[PDB]
Amino acid sequence: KDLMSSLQSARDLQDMRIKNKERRHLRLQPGSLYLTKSSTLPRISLQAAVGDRAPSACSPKQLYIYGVSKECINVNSKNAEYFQFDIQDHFGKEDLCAGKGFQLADGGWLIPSNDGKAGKEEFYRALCDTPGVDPKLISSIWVANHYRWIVWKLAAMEFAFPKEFANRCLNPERVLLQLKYRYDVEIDNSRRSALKKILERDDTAAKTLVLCISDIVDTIELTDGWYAVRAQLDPPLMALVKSGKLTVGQKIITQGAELVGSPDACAPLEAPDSLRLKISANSTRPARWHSRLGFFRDPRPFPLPLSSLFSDGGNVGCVDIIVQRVYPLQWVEKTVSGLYIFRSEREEEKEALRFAEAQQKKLEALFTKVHTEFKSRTLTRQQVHALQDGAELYAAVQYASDPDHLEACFSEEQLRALNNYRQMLNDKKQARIQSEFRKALESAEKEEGLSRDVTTVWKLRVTSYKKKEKSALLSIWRPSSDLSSLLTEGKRYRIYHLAVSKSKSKFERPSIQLTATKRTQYQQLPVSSETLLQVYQPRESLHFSRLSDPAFQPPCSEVDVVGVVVSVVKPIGLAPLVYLSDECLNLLVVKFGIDLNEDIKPRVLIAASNLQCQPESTSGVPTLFAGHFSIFSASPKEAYFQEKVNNLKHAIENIDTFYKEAEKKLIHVLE
Amino acid sequence: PVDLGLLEEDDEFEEFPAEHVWEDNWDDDDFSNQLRAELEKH
Ligand SMILES: [Hg+2]
Ligand SMILES: [Hg+2]
Ligand SMILES: [Hg+2]
Ligand SMILES: [Hg+2]
Ligand SMILES: [Hg+2]
Repeated sequence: KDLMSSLQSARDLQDMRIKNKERRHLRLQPGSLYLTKSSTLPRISLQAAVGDRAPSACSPKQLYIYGVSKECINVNSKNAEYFQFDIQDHFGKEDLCAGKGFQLADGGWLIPSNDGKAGKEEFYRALCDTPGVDPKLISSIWVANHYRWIVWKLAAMEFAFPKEFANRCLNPERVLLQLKYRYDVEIDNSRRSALKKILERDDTAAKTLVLCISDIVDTIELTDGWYAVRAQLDPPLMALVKSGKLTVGQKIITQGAELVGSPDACAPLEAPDSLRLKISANSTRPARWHSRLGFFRDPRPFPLPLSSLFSDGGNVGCVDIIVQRVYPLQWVEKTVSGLYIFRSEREEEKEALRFAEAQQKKLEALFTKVHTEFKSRTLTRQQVHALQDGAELYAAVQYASDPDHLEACFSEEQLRALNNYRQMLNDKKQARIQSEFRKALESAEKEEGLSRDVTTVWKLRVTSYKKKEKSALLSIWRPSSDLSSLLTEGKRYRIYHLAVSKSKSKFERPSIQLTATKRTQYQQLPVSSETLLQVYQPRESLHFSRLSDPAFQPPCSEVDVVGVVVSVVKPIGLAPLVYLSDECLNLLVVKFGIDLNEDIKPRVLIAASNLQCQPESTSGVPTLFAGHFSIFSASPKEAYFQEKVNNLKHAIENIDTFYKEAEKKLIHVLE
Repeated sequence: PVDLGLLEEDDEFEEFPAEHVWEDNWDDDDFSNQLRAELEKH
């Protein structure tokens, strides 16, 4: 223990050295490890140094032959900021004959504490006694931090590869060896960690990171190994920690992460206990046991499978897909109340005239309606009575057989009763007018100013390039004429930054939805004919048969077909039907959810893209269904159709006679 | 003997990024055995 007095001696002298030392400016003196690594002398992948395989011992260790420890393994990434080296157990009693403190590697005295310890301050003390170090540029909170991570690392390097890292790891000489190391990496060659950059507002972009989970349970805290900040997981992560996947002490890899409560700079040490970072599930995927805390090489965001996307949070930073399908533009409308409405072009041009027409009549009807608001016993005892009340005095002059010839038969007070019920009538009219205007004019300015809320959308059916698939949907709002012609079916792109994968709808929860935001970019990558055919099934114009065999889900149910119309039918009560017959005199029906595209008159070559199967097939009376994404045509130029049509254009340019009629007989009987 | 002073250690960061790795679906070897979480397991 010592007579406990030879310690301040060692301390006042320790304290003096620093004293003088910081009283100046001097020449740098890179530490042991900094001058080593700093050169050539071949390095050694933290991997290679272990044959490649994470841990190699479990339970109570295969044994503590080589070298383990107690009060060292029973330690955490939240208490290493305290460890405390029992000065007594690492030098023994042979070096303890020295009550002037233990001199240490790199130059610089680490003086045990009265209490027999060697904690934070001790090292902060030494690290200041350390040659080539200016104690003005470091400080207790600085060493603190680092004394934490520089430990947990070593410690951890213990219960893990006991066979290659004895205790030749946690000695107080690799701690003061590293603390010096960091002071070289960061205070000398002034190289800044990943989070120190970010926090200090010098790279912020939360671009591809490799961090590590520390404290956890509303939010957790990640680290780059040097400094640490409190992240902000989204619901789906909130679940992966509450379930136990993000195991404090593991490496992940976020992408577009970001900051909240982040005014400007600040040194990660004076880190506002408010500010937080925002990891986002879809843009985070665990990283190997080894890696490299900090920013990562390929600055280019990493892709991944839709199959793996979630929905309670995050945008995907990148997705490597193939444009399976491509639908026609939709002219959506947001109803004054709630709910959104979808309309083809033909429909949002019909509706666009049906409105701006109606509600342009209302704008005049307000005025057409205000335009139509402009243009017995002796008459002597009588004239005296019907003179008192002015109200009846007026009356008595209007419904008067004779005009101003009667009011000249009374020139008294009762001629000032009429002329007082006269001018009160004007300031009654003049009131309505003035008001009746305004009242209207003001209700039209409340008319003419209301408009339909219409924007447009483009849906694409895409699938991850990486085998199998989960063809989800990509919606692109107000698609620039460019975008529109760049994306084509059966191609590859790497779309980056796609809308917060908003969940789909209609029945169950499989698959997901993609929307592109203003910061999405489309990079078209190539594909080999030879390796396309796995995922990408081109558009095919069925030979009509398929709809028969209980084995041909035919791509998400959509089919495109060709044929001739036998007869239209518009069932009283809405829900038209169109009977088409192909070349093998096969029949099916198209139920119309929209409006007949004109040309669909009985017996005409009709092509059609985008039709959905309906239940109960296998009955000669198939049942396709025309929705919003349906196209139709009397003269399709498209490929896949070209054949199957020349084919059906055959029995029309062949018999042409007993054909259409027989079909009629075919269909006529099935009824 | 592995000269630590030579070991390309875990936290030796690369400031200038512009001088396999991540696994697709979150939960499905290397993402199991973390050289740092175990001291948490015991
Ligand atoms: Hg070590
Ligand atoms: Hg900051
Ligand atoms: Hg499909
Ligand atoms: Hg045929
Ligand atoms: Hg079908």
